[PDB]
Amino acid sequence: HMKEESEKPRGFARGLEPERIIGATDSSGELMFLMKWKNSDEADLVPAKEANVKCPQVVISFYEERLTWHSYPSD
Amino acid sequence: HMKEESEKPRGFARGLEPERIIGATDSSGELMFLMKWKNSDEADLVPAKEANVKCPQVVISFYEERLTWHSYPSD
Amino acid sequence: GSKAGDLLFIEKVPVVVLEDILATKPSIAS
Repeated sequence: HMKEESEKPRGFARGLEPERIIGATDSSGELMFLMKWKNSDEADLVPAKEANVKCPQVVISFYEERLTWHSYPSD
Repeated sequence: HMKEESEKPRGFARGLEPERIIGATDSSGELMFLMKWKNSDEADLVPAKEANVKCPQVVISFYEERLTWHSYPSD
Repeated sequence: GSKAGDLLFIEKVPVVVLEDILATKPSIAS
């Protein structure tokens, strides 16, 4: 049904609080973050280029958690 | 010897161009991006919390290339 | 060992793990 009859954009359409990023998918040769919305149509595809400016903090933080370092080169 | 006698801070002390990230380690409870410097004392630990504001575009980009991806389920 | 305590740590190659966006969707009532 979507809130309000008036057409609304995609991610960060109005300015609703970001619940939490689900993940990311390299769609069309560009990483896209699926922004989860509490009230709005939860989960929406958004280009990395647009997402970074919208909220780099949430973006950078996301990777921070799902981060993993490779084996230490030095024997 | 370090450039200039005057004492200089750590990461992003003055504002030298970021060469390329080549390190990442979680300290007490925050990543410590190892920023590389062309002229300045190459390689320096910087708290993720502090680094994000310094240059999110740089950090976010670093993770993009350093993406391994888990495994797509579709049994 | 003041502020410049860090001297030796990890020098490998960072990697991030991601499962796409809707890759996994466990369901029993289906």
